Amino acid sequence: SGAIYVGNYRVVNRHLATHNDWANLVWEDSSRDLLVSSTTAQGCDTIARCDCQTGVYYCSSRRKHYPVSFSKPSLIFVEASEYYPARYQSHLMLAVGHSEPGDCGGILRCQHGVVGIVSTGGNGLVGFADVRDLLWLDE
Ligand SMILES: C#C[C@H](NCCc1cocn1)c1nn(C)c2ccccc12
Ligand SMILES: [Zn+2]
Repeated sequence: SGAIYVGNYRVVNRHLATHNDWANLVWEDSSRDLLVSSTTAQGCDTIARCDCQTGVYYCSSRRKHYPVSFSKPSLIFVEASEYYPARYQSHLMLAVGHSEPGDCGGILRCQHGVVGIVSTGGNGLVGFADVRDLLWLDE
């Protein structure tokens, strides 16, 4: 579980969005596993605006923050889960690291701010949904 809170926006994994998020929907992309909903209070997370490939992610299944190298956002074939069939997930970055379903929403951060959230995993890899291209989160 987990979310990014920036301005009057809440960024969550689409497969973990609640009743309240869908009713106050701003934007959603199934292929990215992202959903943004409006909020009444202002958030304090800063979104990174960079092309960093090193950062630190939070892994709740280990209660630990791990430093990782990650690939640039791409279109990657992801195996079927209970939430989506087997498909090409877009704007996805991979790192060698531990992750379990319940780790989705864990933040990946660089020196410039929030890079993305845990969205996929398996075979000793963790996948993060990039949010650095969503420039409208800043305004
Ligand atoms: C099921 C599930 C989770 N993905 C749901 C979202 C999704 C499905 O396809 C593309 N995205 C998952 N996230 N992590 C970090 C895992 C690690 C190991 C095994 C599964 C997972
Ligand atoms: Zn950065």
